[PDB]
Amino acid sequence: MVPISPIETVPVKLKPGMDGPKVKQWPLTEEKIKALVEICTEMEKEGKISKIGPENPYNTPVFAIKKKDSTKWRKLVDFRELNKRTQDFWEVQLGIPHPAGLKKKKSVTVLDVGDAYFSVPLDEDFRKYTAFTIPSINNETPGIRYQYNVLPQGWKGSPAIFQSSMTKILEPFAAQNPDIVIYQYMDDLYVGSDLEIGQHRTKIEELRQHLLRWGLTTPDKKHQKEPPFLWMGYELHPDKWTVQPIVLPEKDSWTVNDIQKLVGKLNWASQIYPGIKVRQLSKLLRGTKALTEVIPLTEEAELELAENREILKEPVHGVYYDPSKDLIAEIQKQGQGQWTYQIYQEPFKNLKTGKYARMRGAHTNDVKQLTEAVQKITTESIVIWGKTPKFKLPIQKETWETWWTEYWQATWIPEWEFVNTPPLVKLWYQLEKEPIVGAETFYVDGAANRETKLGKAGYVTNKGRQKVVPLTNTTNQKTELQAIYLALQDSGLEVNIVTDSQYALGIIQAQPDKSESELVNQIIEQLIKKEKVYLAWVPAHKGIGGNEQVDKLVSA
Amino acid sequence: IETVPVKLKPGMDGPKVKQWPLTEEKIKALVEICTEMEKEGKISKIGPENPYNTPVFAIKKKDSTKWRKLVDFRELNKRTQDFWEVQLGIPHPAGLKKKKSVTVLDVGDAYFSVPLDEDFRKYTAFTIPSINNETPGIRYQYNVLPQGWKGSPAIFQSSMTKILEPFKKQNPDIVIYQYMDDLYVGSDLEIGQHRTKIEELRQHLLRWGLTEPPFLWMGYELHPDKWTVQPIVLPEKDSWTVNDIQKLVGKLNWASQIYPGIKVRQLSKLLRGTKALTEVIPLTEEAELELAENREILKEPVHGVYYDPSKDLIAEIQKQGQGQWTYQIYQEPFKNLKTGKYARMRGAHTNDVKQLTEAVQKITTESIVIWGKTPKFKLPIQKETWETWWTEYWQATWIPEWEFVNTPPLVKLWYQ
Ligand SMILES: Cc1cc(/C=C/C#N)cc(C)c1Nc1ccnc(Nc2ccc(C#N)cc2)n1
Ligand SMILES: [Mg+2]
Repeated sequence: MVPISPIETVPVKLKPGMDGPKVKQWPLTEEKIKALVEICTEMEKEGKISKIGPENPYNTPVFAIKKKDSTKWRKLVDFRELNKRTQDFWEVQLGIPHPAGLKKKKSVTVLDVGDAYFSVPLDEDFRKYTAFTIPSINNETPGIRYQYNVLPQGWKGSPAIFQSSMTKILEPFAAQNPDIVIYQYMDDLYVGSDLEIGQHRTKIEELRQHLLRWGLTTPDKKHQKEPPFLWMGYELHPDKWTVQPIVLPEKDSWTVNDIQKLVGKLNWASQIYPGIKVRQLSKLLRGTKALTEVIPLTEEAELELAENREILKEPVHGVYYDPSKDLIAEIQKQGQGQWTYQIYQEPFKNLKTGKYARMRGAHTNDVKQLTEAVQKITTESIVIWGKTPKFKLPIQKETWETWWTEYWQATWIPEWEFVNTPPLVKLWYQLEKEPIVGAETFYVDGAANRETKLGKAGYVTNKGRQKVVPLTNTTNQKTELQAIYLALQDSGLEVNIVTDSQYALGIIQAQPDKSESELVNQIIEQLIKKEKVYLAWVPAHKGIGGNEQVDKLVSA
Repeated sequence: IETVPVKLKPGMDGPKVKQWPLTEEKIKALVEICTEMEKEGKISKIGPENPYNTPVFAIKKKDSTKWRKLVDFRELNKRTQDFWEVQLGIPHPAGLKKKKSVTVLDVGDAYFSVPLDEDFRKYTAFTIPSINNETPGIRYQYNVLPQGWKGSPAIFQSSMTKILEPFKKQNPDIVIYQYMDDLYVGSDLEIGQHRTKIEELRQHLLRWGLTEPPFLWMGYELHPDKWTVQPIVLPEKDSWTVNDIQKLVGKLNWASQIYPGIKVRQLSKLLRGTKALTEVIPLTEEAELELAENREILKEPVHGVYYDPSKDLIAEIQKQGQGQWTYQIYQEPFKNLKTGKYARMRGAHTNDVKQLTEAVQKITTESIVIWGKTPKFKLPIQKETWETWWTEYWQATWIPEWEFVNTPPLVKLWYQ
């Protein structure tokens, strides 16, 4: 006998204040019982479970299930209650590698370590909580009681403990063989390298010899799995990757559920198929969540879906990462708050693609959305490659300079260069810093009655120009914006506007180019047409001429 | 040598904070640092039965080329019991901010000489992530008092007081104040002399050590006695336009929320009618007098301002353009405890976010010197922009709390 190293046990606890499960065993048919007795006798022979005495008070139910199109039964120990009572564990798999961050490999070998799983012992002190009972034939003897000695399939801690145990064993092998990579998924190890095939095979044999130190055997007859691998919704090949086939169904009509699934598929596709769009389809899901409801596609949604079908008409693949090269990210504006991007190292060879959508909110502008997209891409790139790409952006350097130097918030975008591919992102208007000599001065105000919702908006000017308009179904805030709109409408190309509206200032000082409010959009449209606008704020009700006059006219 | 028992606050579990994404350079730095710390027994690898986590990153201190591990214990710090057992707490020294020179030392390496309560160690878990999550993150917990944990100076305090005693006895006029991993050492000596005292002090720590800290040698020099504040000032002009007077009335209206007796009646009267913004308006005698009375009011301190150590400090910052930043620290609105202005934002001429990060650090330093704690910042930045970048520019060993301002304040105008 050759001594083997034991696998270190992970100490396991129940949640604070919780005791183990005490769940009633269901009755079973005589046929099911005989089946479970046979199955458990074999598991016992294999060391997986041990018979226990009557003192243990815990229990978990066991079932017998018929393996479809077969005369063979399978056991199912239902650990749901134990799982609720078991502590939380560290879960290593939460963040999965993105294919675009992987490196090209010549060879990837798959080793089955499913048998190794049963050399990982369960913490002795915890075994008692895994007890289960096979009912006896005719209920005439005590049921046969067992507990587990190994990680039970279906128990909360098994995946984390199996993975951590394997990682600990594999660490030295990985550290001392830096020319390979090793990745565990389920019951398999994937071992990749760029070695000539003989050497790669030697490394695999050395890995098998290393694992034997813990008595872990792998199957001589080599795995059936070989590239390409279907993994986590992807296809991995030795020198390229893609998503598994994206098939958008034909339908005569679409329900909420159909559309949710469609957008899900498009979202998944967008990581390698450039230019995928989902705005108009996603708009259809607004507010409603009756999955069976039929939603008629708008003309806009039909167009979006047609454009996506064309994008998806044939396979697209990504390449893998070469750490010796820079990463480049290029972004395009698509319209309606949509943005698309590609990340590459060599021209025309994308590592991946993606998209960004405008955040929900009252007002926005293209420079802010571009900035947000840059941040999203930056963070994504740090995760996948550990570095920021150089950016190629559809905004002139002078536009960016004007924006950030004058914007009230701190803002930054990392190293980038202008790419002249329309539509370009621009600043649509720029307010004056100082009052305009020779331009007419408009004092604006609005007010509404909170009960009737009737109101008034208007202006008075230093030239004696005046206007008041009566309004219905309005509010103080809307009338304050309406007054500014009137002044813009009625003035020349250069204008000074004096308002007491803190609300209106808060909006305009945010520099929107688009708004959910039609009124704010009308104001933006006017600003775009002007040569010069100076917007001045004064406090209300303070005796300030001009302001005081118009306030009286609209509050009447 | 014997551990102090430590607990979390009643009904709270440990931190479970996600590790944020790290650059290749920071991961490489951390792997090297932690390999060494593990060999020295400061940290140990942990298994999957520990589900806790606190984020880690790496920085370079100001004027240094060596990477320093920085654990973001903000969540653990909130969750950890308070330490008043031996002392109710060490009364903050009001004299520190009055010294001609204060030097800040990183004394954090000292904490690693004291073991941490075995039952508390699990709550200090952290992860060194891998690029693209290709390999399992390397999981560790502390065996010794960690840098950045609020319990560390509290537990090490009896040891520090004994280490420093001979120095204090020999130099009774030096003010020494510990905050987290920082030691603040203040004197009124000529700088050359001051530095010599600082190095004397390092030697006490060094001598104790050999009975080598990577950053103790460094020294961040402050001169708090020269720190400058920002009263409210009104323009002095010979020619006032309608616009100028409007701006003045706005500013005075704002100031009237801070100072009782401010009046704008006579100034507002100047603008009677409906005038062009650029029209020049002569001040009347009545308006000049009201302005003068207002100027005088603004020379006096704000009434009813006091510091309550039981309340948070709040810091607001405004971007003023051209590299200039204004800020105010208060506990109650309109009751500023400090105001200030910076323009000297270092090595960040085309980077707003680096400037703001430097400003946050400076203000936090001022706050520690004056009150012995950090303020909660209201930052003029989108969350996503800040959270992407601040760690690239951070040089301090503590981290304050912050929130985001999304709507432009009018107040910017009044501090401009
Ligand atoms: C994450 C991962 C999943 C699988 C496999 C999961 C499954 N099923 C296999 C491996 C080896 C890895 N790990 C790494 C690490 C670095 N580069 C690579 N590159 C790489 C992997 C596979 C192919 C192929 N064909 C090409 C390159 N793989
Ligand atoms: Mg009014």
